[PDB]
Amino acid sequence: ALQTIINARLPGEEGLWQIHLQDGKISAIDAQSGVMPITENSLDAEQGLVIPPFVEPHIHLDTTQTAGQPNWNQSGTLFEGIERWAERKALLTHDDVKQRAWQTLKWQIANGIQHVRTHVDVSDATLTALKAMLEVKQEVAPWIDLQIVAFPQEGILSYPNGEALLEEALRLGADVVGAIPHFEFTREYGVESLHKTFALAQKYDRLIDVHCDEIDDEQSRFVETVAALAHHEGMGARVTASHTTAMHSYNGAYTSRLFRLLKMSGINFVANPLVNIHLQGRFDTYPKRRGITRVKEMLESGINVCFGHDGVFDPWYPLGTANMLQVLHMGLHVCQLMGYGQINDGLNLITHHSARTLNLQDYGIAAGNSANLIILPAENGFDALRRQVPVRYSVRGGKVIASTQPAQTTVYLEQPEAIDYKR
Amino acid sequence: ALQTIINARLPGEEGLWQIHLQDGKISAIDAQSGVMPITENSLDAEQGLVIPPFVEPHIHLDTTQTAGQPNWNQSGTLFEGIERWAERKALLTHDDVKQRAWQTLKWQIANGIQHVRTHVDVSDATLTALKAMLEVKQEVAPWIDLQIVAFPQEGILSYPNGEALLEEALRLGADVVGAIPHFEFTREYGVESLHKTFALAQKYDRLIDVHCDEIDDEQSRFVETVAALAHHEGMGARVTASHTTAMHSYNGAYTSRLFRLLKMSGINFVANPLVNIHLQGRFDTYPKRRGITRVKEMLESGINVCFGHDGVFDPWYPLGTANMLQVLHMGLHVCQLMGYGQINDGLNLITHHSARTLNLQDYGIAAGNSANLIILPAENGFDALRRQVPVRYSVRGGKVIASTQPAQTTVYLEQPEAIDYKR
Ligand SMILES: [Fe+3]
Ligand SMILES: [Fe+3]
Ligand SMILES: [Mg+2]
Ligand SMILES: [Mg+2]
Repeated sequence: ALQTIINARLPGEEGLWQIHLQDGKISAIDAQSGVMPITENSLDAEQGLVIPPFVEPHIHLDTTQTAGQPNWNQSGTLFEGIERWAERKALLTHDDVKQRAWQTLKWQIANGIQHVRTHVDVSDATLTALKAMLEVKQEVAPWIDLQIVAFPQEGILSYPNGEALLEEALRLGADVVGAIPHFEFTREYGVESLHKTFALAQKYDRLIDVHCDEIDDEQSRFVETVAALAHHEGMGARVTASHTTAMHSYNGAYTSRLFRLLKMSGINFVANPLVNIHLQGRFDTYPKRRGITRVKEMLESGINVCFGHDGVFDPWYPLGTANMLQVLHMGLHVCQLMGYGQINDGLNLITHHSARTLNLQDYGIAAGNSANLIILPAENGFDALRRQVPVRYSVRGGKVIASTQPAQTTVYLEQPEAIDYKR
Repeated sequence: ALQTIINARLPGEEGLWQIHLQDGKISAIDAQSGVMPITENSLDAEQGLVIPPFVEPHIHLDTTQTAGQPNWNQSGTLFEGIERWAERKALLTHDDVKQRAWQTLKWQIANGIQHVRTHVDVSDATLTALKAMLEVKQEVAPWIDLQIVAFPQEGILSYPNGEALLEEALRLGADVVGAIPHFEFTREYGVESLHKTFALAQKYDRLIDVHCDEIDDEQSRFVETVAALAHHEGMGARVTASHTTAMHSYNGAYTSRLFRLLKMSGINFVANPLVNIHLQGRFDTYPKRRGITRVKEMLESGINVCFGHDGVFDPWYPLGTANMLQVLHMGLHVCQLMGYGQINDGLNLITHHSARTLNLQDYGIAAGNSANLIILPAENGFDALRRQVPVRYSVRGGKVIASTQPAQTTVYLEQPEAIDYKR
């Protein structure tokens, strides 16, 4: 079994490092003064970057892989997506959900993602997708720690037996309580739904992840209730507000007042760049707003924010290969986090910040932690992002669970020349 | 002792007037048909303007005189002001509060101000500034009638034991119950805080003065709850909404609907021109809004509105000499109350309207009232405002408590010439 990871670069650290492994855990981390020779039981990072696993804090594995079945969304609109999904009703079965979820999960494993939080629609009396996902969670456990959010897609108070179904999902094992206040019939139902969500989270000792203010409505401010209730219960770490795209449209004065509460509350924020740029701003003509939450300001204020892919190859987001560096690339551009350091530190948005969002207790390259880490064939975060590098090796429990042999490009000039896109 | 004030001009009245004094009160007011000779026991207004004392309806004596201690606010922003104030923590003691409050109070006495309403931060378990201010109130009583507002700066529901501390402040003697709904974590806490504020005011029979909607947020409408609760309890006269700067950003239709309630409720409004122009509009780039409440429209509608200085020589407002004519000057310009009559009637904003805001029962040049009055070396309100004249004499209880010998300016042309800035 692997005993050491050598010649590793670490974000924010100078030089090369050696990571000693023992019994599936990291036993020690020592600096090197030069390049170490490879040997049996040693995985050579070859001066590449070693980081804890990529994390997917927000994805919908119950709808993934269905784009084009039976028809494609030609307009690319949310409205048509709903219609196209409805046309696939007959195919939505236990086995179908498991098959599609597993397909995307395999892409995630290949992409060095070892932690995934999937929302699952529980506005379904049969709870078909949930029962399927609970089995998938057990099956994929050796490679990915999957969290399931009981997501009341049609509302808690605005859907028949919505609250009862949400609680049933928790009784069946869902890890996180979801909500969607801006989709409830009224602002009052929205606020009330959050009180019910928090009550359930405290009753069952579960995390919370709200689809919060995902709308270009400057009056959608459910985020303040999410943060206030978290602060009141002293449970910020266990709470997440997903999307908050409405924040992109708030006036600056309210946002400034709100930020004090956001920081004090300690709650987490998830932005989903690929989907947000696609679905937001659809009611604008020109100019058209970007519609992503205030990521840059959150980072400047020390508020934990991270990036999710949200949808993969489905009616609402037709693209994706479940690649976090791709999600990061889009987020850095749309959020204008384009300074060298901002780009280089970008990896935090798809690693450490996301681990905090999932309230992970065993994450990071540190002595005592499980030997879960990935190797990127790049010098630093900037380089990894610029070249959209694959994951050379993914290690879990001290064992390699995925590897990618990089593409080899050659140009035939007066003589053949290898091209690696580095200067 | 003084028996008469002669050769006095009165706002809105033609000619000269004689004000007879007896036992510290105004015994009678008679018109003169010409200039009266001076004599023993007569204070000659010298055809200057005589008015009841200037009033300071909104100031923070607990933070006054601290600008630059230990460091100056270089950016001039609210944010830096908070940081600079926090750096002076070690100096905030009982004696320190009394010393600074007294320094500004002396400037106010010199400026003909005999009525002052100071807010005092009660979001402090030790209530240090409040205990100090209660002593100052007793000490300054011979010269100024000081009202103390128990101001829960950090919120009532959003601060630990906020409500208990607010009530404790009232039990200790605070004259007015304060609140700050737009600073509470949520809109719901904001509305609830007002119900609690009104309940306390009725329980202890105290006045109310809310820091209301002091934010450039078109959705901050706590003023409608303040007015509605006042109307419901039939206590408009005892209620004041300070700032309401958000009203500067409301759409006209809502404002028109709101105004009906504001008038019916009978509540008072305080605008703080010097601070509002400085702190509002800070989240705008260009164009930049003025951010003062709808003073002109309130006056046109018969809604009582007046001006306060708010801050004097502190981290949030670095300037000031506690001069009400200076506050008025700024307000007339920013509110565009620049017509001759609007400027001339401006004195009402710093005298009678402010007296109503403080619910004063002994104010005005009228027989039976205490002999509290000031003399301005000017022909009328317009002249006093244009030339920013000092208070020649301040009389309280029929005794002179302050006097200013005017500056003397001379230009040396072919011959020396006295300049008084009059045409
Ligand atoms: Fe989602
Ligand atoms: Fe104030
Ligand atoms: Mg979605
Ligand atoms: Mg203030």
